[PDB]
Formats: sequence, C-alpha cells, structure tokens
Amino acid sequence: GAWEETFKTHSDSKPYGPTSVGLDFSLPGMEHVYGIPEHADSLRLKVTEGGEPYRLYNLDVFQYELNNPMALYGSVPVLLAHSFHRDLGIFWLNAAETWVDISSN
Amino acid sequence: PFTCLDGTATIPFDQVNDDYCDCKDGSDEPGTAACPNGSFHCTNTGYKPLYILSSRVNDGVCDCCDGTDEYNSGTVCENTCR
Amino acid sequence: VDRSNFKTCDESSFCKRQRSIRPGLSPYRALLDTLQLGPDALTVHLIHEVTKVLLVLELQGLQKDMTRIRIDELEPRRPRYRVPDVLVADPPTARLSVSGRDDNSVELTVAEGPYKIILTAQPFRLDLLEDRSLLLSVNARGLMAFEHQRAP
Amino acid sequence: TPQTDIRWMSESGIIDVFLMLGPSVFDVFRQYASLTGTQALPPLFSLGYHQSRWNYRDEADVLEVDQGFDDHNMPCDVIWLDIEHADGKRYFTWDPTRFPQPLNMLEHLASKRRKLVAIVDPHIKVDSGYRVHEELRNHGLYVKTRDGSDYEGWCWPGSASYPDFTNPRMRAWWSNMFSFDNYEGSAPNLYVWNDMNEPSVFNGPEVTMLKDAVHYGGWEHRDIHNIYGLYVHMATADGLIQRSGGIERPFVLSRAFFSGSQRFGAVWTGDNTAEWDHLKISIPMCLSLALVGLSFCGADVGGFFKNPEPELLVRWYQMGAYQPFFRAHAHLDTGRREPWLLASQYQDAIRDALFQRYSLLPFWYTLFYQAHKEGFPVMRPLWVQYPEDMSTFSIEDQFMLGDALLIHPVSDAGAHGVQVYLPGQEEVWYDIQSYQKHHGPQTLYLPVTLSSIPVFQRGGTIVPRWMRVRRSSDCMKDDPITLFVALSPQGTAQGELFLDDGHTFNYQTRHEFLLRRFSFSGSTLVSSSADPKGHLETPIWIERVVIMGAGKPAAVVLQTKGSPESRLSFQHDPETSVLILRKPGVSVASDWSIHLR
Ligand SMILES: NNNc1ccc(NCCOCCN[C@H]2C[C@](O)(CO)[C@@H](O)[C@H](O)[C@H]2O)c([N+](=O)[O-])c1
Ligand SMILES: [Ca+2]
Ligand SMILES: [Ca+2]
Repeated sequence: GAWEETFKTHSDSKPYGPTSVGLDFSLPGMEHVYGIPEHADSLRLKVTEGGEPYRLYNLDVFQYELNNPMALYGSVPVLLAHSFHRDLGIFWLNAAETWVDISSN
Repeated sequence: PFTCLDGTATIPFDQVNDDYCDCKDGSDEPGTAACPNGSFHCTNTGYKPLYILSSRVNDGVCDCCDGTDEYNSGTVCENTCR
Repeated sequence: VDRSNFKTCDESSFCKRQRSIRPGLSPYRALLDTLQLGPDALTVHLIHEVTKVLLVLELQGLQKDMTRIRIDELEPRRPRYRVPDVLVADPPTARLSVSGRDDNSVELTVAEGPYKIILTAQPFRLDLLEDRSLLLSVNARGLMAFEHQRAP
Repeated sequence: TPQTDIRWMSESGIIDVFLMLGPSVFDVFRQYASLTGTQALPPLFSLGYHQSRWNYRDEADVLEVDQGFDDHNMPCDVIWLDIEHADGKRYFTWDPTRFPQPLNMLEHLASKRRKLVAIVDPHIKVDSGYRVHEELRNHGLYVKTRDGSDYEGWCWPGSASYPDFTNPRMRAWWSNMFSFDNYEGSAPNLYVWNDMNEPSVFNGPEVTMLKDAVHYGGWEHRDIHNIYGLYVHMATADGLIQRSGGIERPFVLSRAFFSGSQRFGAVWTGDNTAEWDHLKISIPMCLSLALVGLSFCGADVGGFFKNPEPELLVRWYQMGAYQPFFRAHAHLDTGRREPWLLASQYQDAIRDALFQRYSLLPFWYTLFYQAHKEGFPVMRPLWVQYPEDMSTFSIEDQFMLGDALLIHPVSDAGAHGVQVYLPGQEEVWYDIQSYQKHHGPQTLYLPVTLSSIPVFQRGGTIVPRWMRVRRSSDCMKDDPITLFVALSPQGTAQGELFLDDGHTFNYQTRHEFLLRRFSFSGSTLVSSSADPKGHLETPIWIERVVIMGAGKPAAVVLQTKGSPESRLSFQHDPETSVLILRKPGVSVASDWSIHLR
C-alpha cells in the first residue's frame, strides 16, 4: 500500500509514493491535553496507547457515535496542555490527513 | 396620584407612561413597552379594536391596522383598517 | 455501527508505516557544520544516518514567545505543500543568538531571554526552556519520520 | 515526573509546527490568535435563536412558522431553508412551485424584522441546463482528475462536480455569485449555510474526494483536503460582504472547518441524534472548539436524527440557550417540533429559555467583541478560569460564559437535582433565579424542576441585560439596559458592554461603537469609557440596576456629566440582599456614577 493503494473498491494511484511526515513532542509536567477537534469525545483527550490515534480528516460520518476518536467533519490541528504551573499549545500547520498519538507516563 | 389596578403600589402621575414598569400587572404603562405583561390598545378608529403585547409597542413592526403602536421607532405604518 | 466505510490507522498505509516506528534512538542528526544564522531564522542540515537523506531545519524565535519549526527536503524532486491562507500574516520574528556550544549541542537564546532552544546534534533533538526550566522537547522519543520523494 | 507525549503523523506537506509557550492559557489564546486570527464579530441577529428543519415546505410554511412564533410569544431571529427549497438541489435556485417569489417571502420576513438562511453547498449538479455548472465547466474552475477531465462524484442532486475552491479565481467567482444580480431572489436579509463541504462525495472513498484528484497548481487532493471546507466558508463570507458594497457583516454557517475558520463565521457539530448522551456531549465538543479559536459553535437543538421526547427537547433548548450558536434543526423524516407544538408546560419552559437568551444578548455580544479583539473564547471550561483547581481539569457537564456566568444544564431524564461545583477560594456565586449566595469552593446539590436552568453569576462581575424581550433582536437593539451587579466579598464588581449598529463594519471603519466599563467599589457604581475612540448615536439608556449582596442604603444619588445631581428611588429585599435602583435614566454613552449613602 506504499504506492498504488485500494480501500474497499476505490483506487488511489498515489503517483508520488510515500511522502508522510511525523514528529513527537514531550511535555514534562503535563497530564491534561485538549483540542484537536472534531471528535465526539471527552474534553480531556484520552491516551491512544491501547487503541486508535485521533484522526484529523474532514469526513461526513453518517449517524456518528459517541466516545470514539473517529475523524468528523472538521479538523483543527491545535493541542493545548494544561497544568497547575503552566499552559502550552502546539499548532501543527498541515492540511493533509493527520493522526495524533497521545501517551502518558 | 395613580394606584395600580392590583393595588401593589401608588405612584405620582408622572410615573404613568414614564417608560419604566412600576406596577406588577403592567397597568401603569399602557402606552409604552416598559412592562412585560402590559397591553397596548389599538383603537383602529371605525373598525375592530385590538389589544397587543406591550413588547410590540415601537418594535418597528406594524401590529395595529391604524399604525398607532409605532410612534417613535422609525417605522412609519400606514392605515390598513380597510 | 458499520464503520468499515472508514479507515483505521492500520488500513491507512502511511499511518501504519509511521506508527510502526516506536520510541527509540532516532536516525536523524544535525550537521552543525552547516549551521547558519539568518535574519529571520536559523537553518541547519539534518541527515538520516542510514539512507543519507538530507533535510533542512528552519528554526525561528517569534514575537509573543513562540517558536516555529519547519523541516523540508534539501533537494526535493518536487516542491512539498505549505499551507496557504491560514496564517493571517507572516509572523514577526525575534532574533536568535548562539549563547552556548559544545561538540554535540548548540544553545540558542531568543532575543535577550528568558527563552532558550537547545539543538542537540546527535541524535537530533530540540529542547525549549524558560531560563533553566525545561518546557518541551522535540524528537525526544526519536519518532521523527520524513519520507522523501522517490522516483515516481 | 508526570509527562505527556504527542506525536503528529501527516500524509504529505512539510513539517510546520508552532510552539506556543504561554505561560497562561490566555497567553496561548493571544499567541494562536496572532497566527490565525480571531472570531469574526457576528451580526447581532445571528446570536439570537434560529428555527430550522429539513425542510420547510414552501413560502406559506415559512410564513406560518414566522406567524407561529408571534402567536405563541416566542422570539426568533432566523428561519432556515434547507436543500428542498432549491430546484432539485441546484444551488442558487428556487423551486418554481414552492418558492416562486422569494423576494416577497424575504420582504414579509423583513417586515417582521427577521432574517432567512439558505443552504448553498459546494457540489454542482452536472446539468447542461444549470448555468452555474456551464460557467464553471467553461472556465475550467472544477477539480480535475489525472487525465485532465473534470471530477464527477455523487451527492444530493445526483452526479455533481466540485469547484476547485483552492483556486483564487474560483473563490472570486463564487463570491461574485452572491451579488443581488447573480443570485436572483436573494435580498439583504438572506444569509447562507455551507454544508457537505468536507467535501462529501457519496460514491467516493470514505464518502469524500479521491486522494489523487488534482487542484490549482497541480497539488493533489491529499495535500489540501482539510482546508477545502475553509475555502468554501471564506468565499461565501466574502460574497456576503461584497454584495453589500463592503458594509454588511456576513453570517455563514459551515460544517467542515480548519485552523482559521473562526474568521468566517459559525460551525456546528453536524448530524447528532435526539438522545440524552448526545445532549451531554455538546458541551465537550463546543468546549474543544472554543479552546482552539472557534467560539461560534453549537449543536442541533433536539438532535438531527430521530424524535426527541418532550422532556429531552425542553432540556436541549435550555442547554442550547446558553451555547454560542443556537439553532433547532431536524431530519426530513422527523415529526415537526416547532416549540409551540408541545403541551403547555413544555412550551412554557422553552419560552422561558428563549427569553433568558434574548435578555442576555448584550452580554453575549460583548463576549464576542472580546473574542474578536483579543482571541479569548466565549464558552470556557472551568479550568480556564481556575487554572490551579485540579478538580476542574476534566469537568465537562459545566461551563463558563466569559468569567461571569457558570452554567450546569440538566442533562438527565427525570432528574430531581444536579451537583454543581462552584469553584474559587474566597469566591461567592449567586443563583440568578433565587439570588441565593453560595461560597466556593463547594459541590452544591441543587434541586431542579422542568423549568430549571442552573445558572450562577460570579461575585465581582456586572452582567448587562435587555429585560424587554421582543420578537427578534432587531426589535430590541435600541432598548434600555438593566445592569446586574454581583458583589464580591470585598464589595467590588466590574464588567463591560459593547454596542454598535448590530450588523455593519462601521465599528471598525468609522469607530462607531461604544465600549463601556462598569465598576463598583466602596459604595459607588461608575460608568466610564473602556475605549475613547468609540462614539455612537444611540437611544440606549440605563433603566435599572440590580445589585446582589447589598444592604439597604439610606439614599441613592446619581451624578451624570451635564446633569444636576439626582435622587433615585429604590427597593431592597432584606431576605436576599437584593437592591433594585429605579430608572437611572442616563444615556449609555454618558459617564455617570451612582452612590449608595
Ligand atoms: N442523492 N442520494 N440520495 C440520498 C438520500 C438520502 C440519504 N441519507 C442521508 C441523511 O443524512 C443527511 C446529512 N445531513 C446534512 C444534509 C441535510 O440533511 C440536508 O441538506 C442537513 O439537514 C444536515 O444538517 C446536514 O448535516 C443519502 N445518503 O448518502 O446518506 C443519499
Ligand atoms: Ca411607570
Ligand atoms: Ca409594533
């Protein structure tokens, strides 16, 4: 699936092949993160370790369900981290399909 | 002086139609929009009279056919009682 | 509840590739010999240790206590997309200064402080501090992945 | 030791990330706002109540709905026209049988001082008789496939093509299409709803456009996907501005959005369901949107899918009345649920919710002016206002409006009470219904009935209201203000009030507006200018002051620049410590002070 790729019955000719980009960020002192809408999920974002990452890809999901990280209609790639001591934000300015993993330690 | 129709107070006559609601039943402001439970009487000369909510006095909408509910709103209402 | 209509991460081939990369020693490293402090930015070459792919890190301190990190290919076969019309202005920059250096590290000061950026050379890493408090790290878990444009 | 790690994985483009260092969350708001802009200031009418459904039948149905609100004394600013108003989902058209005279309908609504919203989707029916399709085809403004042909997918009108909104020439075309000469039957009180703009493609992968479709400049659809909807929203809003000659502020609702969409209007959470858990989730969904700059957020009141039971509809109106975008909307096969079709006890609680919302419009307007100027969210999680109270870091059945109002709507069937967390060390909170004061921090058990909306005003704040609720906000926008002063334990309070003409850019191009500061300390209420550049001709005056937490004074004195010193009559309730100052009568543009002797 690295180049030409099919999903169900639809074919992506992917003429440029794999071009994805990724990067991680560590937030010492932070236990609570928020943002990256739109998801039918809690205000405080959940860890994605045992499941799916949060998906940012504007999609029309018929009769969408609650408490899951499926991508809904809008995507704002902005994450806020809050603690007693400080507030931080990350703004990932990318317009392509984006997945976001969150892990606590 | 003037006393409310429900006896909740008694006020000088300069507090009748003074654009502030002083009676619980709204009876001190029959000509303004100041009371939430008041009524404005459309005389509609020559035709059927009508009562409207005080909140529709000078709201810019023609509620009476004679247009007398809009006298200081910037909306000029024509007489349509015909 | 039939969600087979929509891809999981595993069914997305770029998500499956990226997520298979797990926390560890990053193969990227900054070439401090290529370091250049420009008017608006610091630029330095990065390299993938195995594939020898060359990237360009463009680091910027910004007014209002912000940092912007941009990474692109040094010699791309074709231009990569940069999101237009979302930013309302070209963000006003603040001057970076080298305020510390060793063989594997370059410390950068944003204007006159208190914000600093530590660029580690090998492995590539970014740390952001206010004075001596570590605020945030970049690529600390070694998950940076940049698939360069191959022959179409 | 505690630490959170975040990993971003994107299909293409460069790495481009902004690190926003605070240190406070309001520093983060300002930082992000300086990058992507702030919430567009909504025209006042769009902060009122919107009545919508899929679909109102014809012009007669629209006018009956309009008359229904007045006959049942319920306020409403906008009635919405979904896709069945067009000719077979050819957008910018009107069904020739059911909407044959749109100008007359719009004129009838204008005479009631109400607006209309029409849906315009970005998919264009492939139809050689459809002038929109012919022009976009002839000018090559459609998204293309790799072989150079125009992309064709499926949507509401069947086979449809997708304009390339990433092309600036396409967006200018779209914007010009909203001129009153091009969009025949449109009028100044007609606004726009952009839907399906992800773009939704029924026969496409994941119900959207193929990754390898080609846009302006040769970029693939995989490169641009998440800003496609934003470009639709932007081009539409520019079109509503241009059609007025650059004078009128737009109102556009959009379903798809991106960073920066706050500059172009409102969004809503799409097709929710008439269920209690969907009611609950509207708070965290709109709160997560507020945190990232999208303050003009809401969810379909009553749920889009299925039929809500009357109790659920009541609670949804009460919830929606305290959320920024306030629209009831419903699926084609649902029963009609205009609020006067319910039994009287449910009608009465819904009307009460509508009155509270309309009374609070001056407050809502000022919060949106602050969002517009500073980038601060209107709707806020409790932890934004109490960043050191760790027990608030996850709260999502409660929210704040600005710093002044704490809201805990009932979101459970048959509830006998709610548990309200009132935060803050040395903080007091006033139940705005009973005026009972409560000290924080505590979790209060508050009994509720069907008509209860748990709302508390924070000590130290001043909230402006229009207590004269009329049929729409245009009818109210010259009315006098009542000020609600909630005294802190130190006997102090402050608040702001923004005013303008309610719908133009004159506040910005001509500095025609008022920004007033109200402040209480010692025993004196003072009004001063919070921005001297703003001047406004307005008949608005101060008709009443309600002070919570005050003792009985011996006399009340008002001083106004240009006027002799005056005495005010007052009423005091010793049980609730509520003081009501009668008819100060001072212009809202005037400096003045009231002293409690
Ligand atoms: N042409 N193909 N036929 C066909 C007929 C029916 C359906 N059922 C989908 C029902 O979901 C509606 C999605 N809701 C959208 C749109 C609005 O409903 C009307 O504009 C608006 O009210 C909503 O607010 C907005 O969110 C489908 N199909 O593919 O699902 C295909
Ligand atoms: Ca009176
Ligand atoms: Ca009237």
